Amino acid sequence: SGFRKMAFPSGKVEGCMVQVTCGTTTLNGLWLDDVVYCPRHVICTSEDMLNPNYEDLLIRKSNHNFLVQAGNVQLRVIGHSMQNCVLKLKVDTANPKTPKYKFVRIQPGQTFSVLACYNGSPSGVYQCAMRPNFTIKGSFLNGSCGSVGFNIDYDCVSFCYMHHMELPTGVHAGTDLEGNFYGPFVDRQTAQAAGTDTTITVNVLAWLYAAVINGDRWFLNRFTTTLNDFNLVAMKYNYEPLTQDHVDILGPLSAQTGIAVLDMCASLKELLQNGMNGRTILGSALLEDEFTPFDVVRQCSGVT
Amino acid sequence: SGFRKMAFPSGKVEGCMVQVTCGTTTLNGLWLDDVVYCPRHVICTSEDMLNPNYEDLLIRKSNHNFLVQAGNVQLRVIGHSMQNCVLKLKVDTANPKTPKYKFVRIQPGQTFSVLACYNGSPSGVYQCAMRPNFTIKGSFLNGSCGSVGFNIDYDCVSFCYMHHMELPTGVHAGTDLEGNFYGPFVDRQTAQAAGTDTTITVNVLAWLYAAVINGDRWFLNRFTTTLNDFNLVAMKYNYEPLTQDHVDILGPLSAQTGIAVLDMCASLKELLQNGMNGRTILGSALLEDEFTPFDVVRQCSGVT
Ligand SMILES: CN(Cc1ccc(Cl)c(Cl)c1)c1ccc(S(N)(=O)=O)cn1
Ligand SMILES: CN(Cc1ccc(Cl)c(Cl)c1)c1ccc(S(N)(=O)=O)cn1
Repeated sequence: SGFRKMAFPSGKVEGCMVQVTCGTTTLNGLWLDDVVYCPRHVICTSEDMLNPNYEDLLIRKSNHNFLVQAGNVQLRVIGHSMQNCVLKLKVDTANPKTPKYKFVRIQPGQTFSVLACYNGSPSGVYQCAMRPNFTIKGSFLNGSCGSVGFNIDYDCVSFCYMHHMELPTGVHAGTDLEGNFYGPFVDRQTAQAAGTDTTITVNVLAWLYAAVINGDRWFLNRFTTTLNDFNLVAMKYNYEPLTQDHVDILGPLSAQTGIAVLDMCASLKELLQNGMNGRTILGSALLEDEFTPFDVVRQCSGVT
Repeated sequence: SGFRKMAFPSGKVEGCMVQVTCGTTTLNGLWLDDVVYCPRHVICTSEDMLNPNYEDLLIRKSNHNFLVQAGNVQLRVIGHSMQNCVLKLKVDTANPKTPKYKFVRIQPGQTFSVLACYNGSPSGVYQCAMRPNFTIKGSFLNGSCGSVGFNIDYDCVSFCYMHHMELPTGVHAGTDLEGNFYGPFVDRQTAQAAGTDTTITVNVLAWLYAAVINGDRWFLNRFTTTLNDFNLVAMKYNYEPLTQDHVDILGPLSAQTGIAVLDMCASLKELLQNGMNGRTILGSALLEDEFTPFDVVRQCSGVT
């Protein structure tokens, strides 16, 4: 028992992290097979980042201008291409540590692990969620660009995020591994305000189920509600609307705890309306929304 | 910027995790060089765990009774010995993935990463603290015993914890890699109540410094205090007494933010007395105590 914000074991991804330098910009790349994926802004200088013309900047760059270092061994770059906001550097050596992998684009409210890296070297691993406004709340210093987000299903790493920037507001934006930004963000040093950071209702409900399953029961009440009634309260509190699809996804946890999803919604409704009154749930004084229903089942069932 | 509860990258430790089976008990072992370390309770059956005589139980066990599996390959056990509460299984093969490593016994308030494992296979990684009552608040299901806690300094893994049990109260107890329990706990299914789970003051202060450094400034006040005055309030709130050693340890963060340690203590004092008033610090509604001053500097400086 006990419930922790758990990341995937990072080893399979550690074995893919390299350093990419172009001129005076160093950041991280992802080495899978004979391709290194990195943010295209690696080609950008100081004055370039205000309104960079990536096509024009890239013309001035040859394969030999991209310095790719794996540990303390240099990889030979035999090709480069820009796909959306990422560069693909073809190297002459397949990464011998390439895991089974996929590139997935995740939906807002889905969670993933980040392996924060500097100079192609891992600093730490943490779990976060794609926010409903398509930001993530990360831990990224200068040099962390090209750090990746991922999920693992047994031995298959699904890469879903590559870090590109911290926005003016101290929140983070990046791309899938096809180089498409999540949300409306662009790889340019400009005004980029995020939308409302709404709470991922279905995740809160999952986490309340985790709380029940690990003994924190105090917030269970005598009430029920309907989706429509609950959603009136969700709206008021900047919670994502709950859909029948979310109810279906919570079916497993509903079954286990024998608590109907709508009864848990009524518990969440009272918590929203009444607050915690100085009490805690799974060591938190706020309602946690970076566990998916799948995460709660995975952690409660001990999948490896 | 941004501040996350970050674990060490787990790869170096993933490469050390094996499965140990004795009779009908399966749990995890740590394979370093030609030794596998695992909880001694691996030899215990259903009725054994109420008051096991480990010396007597171990007499009935031979090397061939300890089944050690690394991935899906069996290791040959050429010796076994009990050291305190761990078994050391000598195998005929050095772990080719053995990292540089040390065994350290940590002090309460020190943090470490856990790699939660089942059947010698990694499920997830998370950061926790040795509590002042020598428990940890983990995420451990049946089969997770022998999962380890560790810190990394560059390429050296310092192993500090091996999981042995969840106590009646839903909190966790284990040993250093010499097999000595943290705190008064024993590897026996008996009444084992934990002491007061006090808050790690020096860690809270570190985390308030992290908050300032990443822009959450609202709790900074016009006041100062003394260690003695602060400690009167700490006592009242089940916070660990703050010592001059803790002040010295916070010197780096004091310097950076230009906020004196005693001024930050006065901020913490008001937060204790007044509460958060529904506000948050680094996305938390309670004062976080599982970051050490060293952790805050490491994360804020991007050590790999
Ligand atoms: C935190 N960070 C790096 C940084 C900033 C200031 C200093 Cl003093 C240092 Cl050492 C490093 C950035 C960099 C660009 C942007 S942006 N896209 O809004 O211009 C935001 N954040
Ligand atoms: C949570 N856990 C395993 C468990 C418990 C009950 C069930 Cl239903 C299942 Cl599936 C698994 C244990 C096991 C022993 C103890 S102790 N040392 O206090 O007796 C505490 N917790």
